[PDB]
Amino acid sequence: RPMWYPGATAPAHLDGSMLGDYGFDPLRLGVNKDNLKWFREAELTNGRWAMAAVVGILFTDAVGLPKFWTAGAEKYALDNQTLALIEVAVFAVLEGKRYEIYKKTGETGFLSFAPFDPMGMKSEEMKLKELKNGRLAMLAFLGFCSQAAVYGKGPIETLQLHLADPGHNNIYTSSVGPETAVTVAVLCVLPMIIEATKTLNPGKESVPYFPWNEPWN
Amino acid sequence: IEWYGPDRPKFLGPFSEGDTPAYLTGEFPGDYGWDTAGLSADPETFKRYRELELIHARWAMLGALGCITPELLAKNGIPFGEAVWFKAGAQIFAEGGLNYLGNENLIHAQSIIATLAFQVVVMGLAEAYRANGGPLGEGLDPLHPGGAFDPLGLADDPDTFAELKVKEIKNGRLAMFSMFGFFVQAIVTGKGPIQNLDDHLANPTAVNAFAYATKFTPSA
Amino acid sequence: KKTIREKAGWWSNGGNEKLSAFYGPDRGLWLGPLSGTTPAYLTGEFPGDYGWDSAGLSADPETFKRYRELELIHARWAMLGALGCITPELLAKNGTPIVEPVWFKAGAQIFAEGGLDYLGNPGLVHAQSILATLAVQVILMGAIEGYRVNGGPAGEGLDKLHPGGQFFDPLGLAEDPDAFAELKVKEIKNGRLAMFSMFGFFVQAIVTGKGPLANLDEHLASPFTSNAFTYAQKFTPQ
Ligand code: CHL
Ligand code: CLA
Ligand code: CLA
Ligand SMILES: CCCCCCCCCCCCCCCC(=O)OC[C@H](COP(=O)(O)OC[C@@H](O)CO)OC(=O)CCCCCCCCCCCCCCC
Ligand SMILES: CC(/C=C/C=C(C)/C=C/[C@@]12O[C@]1(C)C[C@@H](O)CC2(C)C)=C\C=C\C=C(C)\C=C\C=C(C)\C=C\[C@@]12O[C@]1(C)C[C@@H](O)CC2(C)C
Ligand SMILES: CC1=C[C@H](O)CC(C)(C)[C@H]1/C=C/C(C)=C/C=C/C(C)=C/C=C/C=C(C)/C=C/C=C(C)/C=C/C1=C(C)C[C@H](O)CC1(C)C
Ligand SMILES: CC1=C[C@H](O)CC(C)(C)[C@H]1/C=C/C(C)=C/C=C/C(C)=C/C=C/C=C(C)/C=C/C=C(C)/C=C/C1=C(C)C[C@H](O)CC1(C)C
Repeated sequence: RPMWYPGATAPAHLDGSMLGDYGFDPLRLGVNKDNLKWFREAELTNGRWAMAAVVGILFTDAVGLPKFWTAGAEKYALDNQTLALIEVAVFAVLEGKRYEIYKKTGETGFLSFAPFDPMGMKSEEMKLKELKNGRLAMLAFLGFCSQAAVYGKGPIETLQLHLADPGHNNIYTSSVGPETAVTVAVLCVLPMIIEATKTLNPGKESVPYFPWNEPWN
Repeated sequence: IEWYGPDRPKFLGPFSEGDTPAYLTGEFPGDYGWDTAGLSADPETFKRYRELELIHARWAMLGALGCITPELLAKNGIPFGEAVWFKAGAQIFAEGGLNYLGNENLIHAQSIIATLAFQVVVMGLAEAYRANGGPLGEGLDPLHPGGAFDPLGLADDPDTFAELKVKEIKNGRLAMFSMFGFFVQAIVTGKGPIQNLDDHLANPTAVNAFAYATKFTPSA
Repeated sequence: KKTIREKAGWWSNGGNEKLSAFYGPDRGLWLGPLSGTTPAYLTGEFPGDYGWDSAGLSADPETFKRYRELELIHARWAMLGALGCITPELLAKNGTPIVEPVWFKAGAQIFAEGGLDYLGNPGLVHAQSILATLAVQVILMGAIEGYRVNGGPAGEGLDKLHPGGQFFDPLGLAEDPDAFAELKVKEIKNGRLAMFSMFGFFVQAIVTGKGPLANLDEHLASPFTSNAFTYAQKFTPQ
């Protein structure tokens, strides 16, 4: 199967049993199986929320609406504390049904339909598509917020700025230019160090000595 | 369309398989399966309510025609001192009394007490005869006697009889609905039915009932 | 016979004698200790059975069933209505700019040319046509109630009053049959209270002419000063 860098060797717990498995767990956060299931569900939840948020931001910036980092400041039909209370009350029960549904199913559901699947499109191909689009949309929202904090422009306005001058209007000419250039170079040279570790210890796994890993076993 | 039996037309249409009670077999005319209130669970109460329905229906058909006709004739040229139906009774207190078609020579009624007295006498006689029979019937049906009430003979075949029963009760339910409407929209509008139709046809979107919606608000 | 903490009502899941006050022979009745001969057909099997059939209208079991369904549906509609006839006025006296929060005048908001803004916010529903509103409503409620009476996309082989699939009991509050049995009573009692209070809303409109919360406020200002007897001579025949 493909990996996160070409010719990588997955850890012992990323057996490919799960979907979207590319052997990426360098900090070994998912060596426990219960933690790994919970993290798969949290990955999918953050991804669903990020997908909805990405399309909402793209919509509100495509049309004549305030920018998404200022929309909370605008004036609405209800005051912000009443909104927060109704949101807390609704999501208590909603996420409680979702938590019960995770404890029972191990997967997602809305309230009582353990799988929320009126239209029976629950393949595992569709689970893989959900996970991949969710990772992509998590990155997309992180980028929305990041390049709306670096500039004061929305997503597609920054896109237009890039397309106006791609060589000079990019992340490496921004306020965060040098740190991102350095981290990109470090990331590109990182897999050669990882492959050195894999090469000099053929078929052996090294514990990185972290708290969550229980590396003494 | 059957009008009888289990595969009869019903009052919620396709939505009506499990709403009809067990006692509303498709035996009687107009049985669309509407007894949500369960008021006809007892067969005897059901029979009495059927009689009430049919008599109200016939009286309401006559009354619907009697409220529509004078107004039509009123604009189509004929003098009608008070054509509107909910003041047609107050003609007795006019100068010349209640002239039938406007003709001072037709009836020329002046006293409402005598009119009412004759009405009670003959209506009581007729309704008593209706209940238990008389000169036009001894042991006939309480609802469809026939004989003296079929000089034309429309319903000697049972199938024609059944379909005309359904037609009767349905025109009658229509007339009862329409007469209820006459009442409520006379109280609300204060004009006749034909004038209400004319006003609705003149401006349908701003001459409807919702124009008279804020009429009965208490407002302290 | 018990200990202090069982008297004080601790230890949930001890409920089989707590249904005795709402079901069964020796339950609470409509005149309490002054209602001896309950109708034989009010056996205490259905929720809200207080033995009240003074008029004997539910003597037939099938019309009793139909009347039970009428009662519960009226109760649910009246609960929604009692909440909806006070929510706008409360929200307006708290400061939301609703243009007519009084309930018997709330329908006349759609004839103002600014339309029927929902919470007084024009960016919201902004309905102008009462006829289009009514048409939408008729279509939707006809589908909805025809689905209610025989079945529909939300379950067909379910109970006529308490379907309780995944669409109408999505929180699963009624999976315990004893919790279900006592929640039925809570439903019907809150609903009878709401029906009585909606009759009260109707009569307090026709009589008083103000809002129900305004009536509460002017009663709490000086109760003996202002009451329903204040408006007793209002319907004087002149
Ligand atoms: C599947 C679609 C379908 C639907 C939804 C209905 C629905 C209805 N049919 Mg039916 N039918 C349908 C198909 C068919 N019907 C019939 C044949 C019949 C007949 C013969 C009859 C019916 C009747 C009825 C009504 C009985 C329920 C009722 O009384 O409402 C009660 C609920 C209300 C009245 C709520 C009000 C609705 C609206 C929103 C009112 C507006 C509110 C006001 C502003 C409030 C006023 C404020 C005041 C208080 C101040 C109801 C409207 C009966 C009828 O006409 O009675 C009225 C009737 O006699 N149908 C046939 C031929 C086989 C059908 C074919 O598919
Ligand atoms: C899929 C996500 C995605 C996409 C399509 C873009 C696209 C863009 N970004 Mg954004 N960005 C992202 C994620 C993304 N970014 C994230 C996660 C961050 C946080 C680190 C940022 C932070 C950021 C800043 C601070 C700036 C941009 C800028 C730009 C523009 C120039 C490209 C550049 O220098 O950025 C390179 C982006 C990175 C190094 C961040 C990581 C990007 C990951 C690796 C995804 C790469 C793309 C992916 C593999 C495939 C794309 C899918 C599809 C759309 C084709 C371009 C419109 C610049 C701009 O607006 O110029 C006018 C700018 O100043 N971005
Ligand atoms: C079939 C019988 C029938 C007919 C032909 C009419 C016709 C009319 N009525 Mg009358 N009415 C009827 C029955 C009828 N009504 C009944 C039973 C009631 C008692 C609830 C009323 C109460 C009533 C009042 C209080 C008023 C009218 C008025 C009117 C006129 C305007 C229409 C209107 O406001 O709608 C109102 C209609 C109703 C309140 C209920 C009737 C139900 C109909 C027959 C079913 C729906 C059919 C419709 C085409 C579908 C619309 C779908 C969607 C928009 C809801 C119009 C001439 C108004 C008037 O005089 O304007 C000049 C007026 O003020 N009517
Ligand atoms: C960015 C900032 C810097 C981040 C550094 C890294 C963060 C580490 C996050 C650890 C997540 C939890 C680990 C899961 C736990 C886990 O995986 O257990 C693994 C390990 C112990 O293993 P056990 O033998 O208990 O495991 C057996 C069980 O797993 C059952 O088999 O954890 C520890 O040794 C203790 C770690 C405590 C870590 C929390 C310390 C709290 C720090 C905050 C202090 C605040 C002080 C001020 C208060 C006002
Ligand atoms: C990016 C992201 C997560 C990235 C995680 C990564 C890379 C994890 C990497 C690793 O862990 C692994 C894999 C393995 C480990 O061994 C190694 C590391 C490296 C540690 C999550 C985003 C998660 C993003 C989410 C959940 C976004 C939700 C967005 C919402 C709700 C937006 C809401 C709004 O924006 C709108 C819609 C409109 C506005 O007007 C109003 C508001 C409210 C502002
Ligand atoms: C079915 C069902 C079912 C469920 O179960 C329950 C329920 C719901 C209850 C049910 C329902 C019911 C109903 C709806 C009913 C209705 C009724 C009516 C409307 C009647 C009318 C009714 C009506 C009627 C009679 C009418 C009549 C009429 C008349 C006489 C008239 C007279 C007159 C005229 C000509 C005019 C002139 O100038 C004068 C006068 C003298 C005035
Ligand atoms: C038991 C018994 C016994 C013996 O034997 C006999 C007898 C006596 C007969 C019996 C009794 C009975 C009774 C008492 C009854 C009652 C009823 C009621 C009250 C109802 C209500 C009922 C009520 C109801 C439904 C209500 C409803 C409501 C609603 C919908 C609402 C709506 C609305 C709102 C929100 C507001 C807005 O703005 C408007 C409107 C539109 C207005």
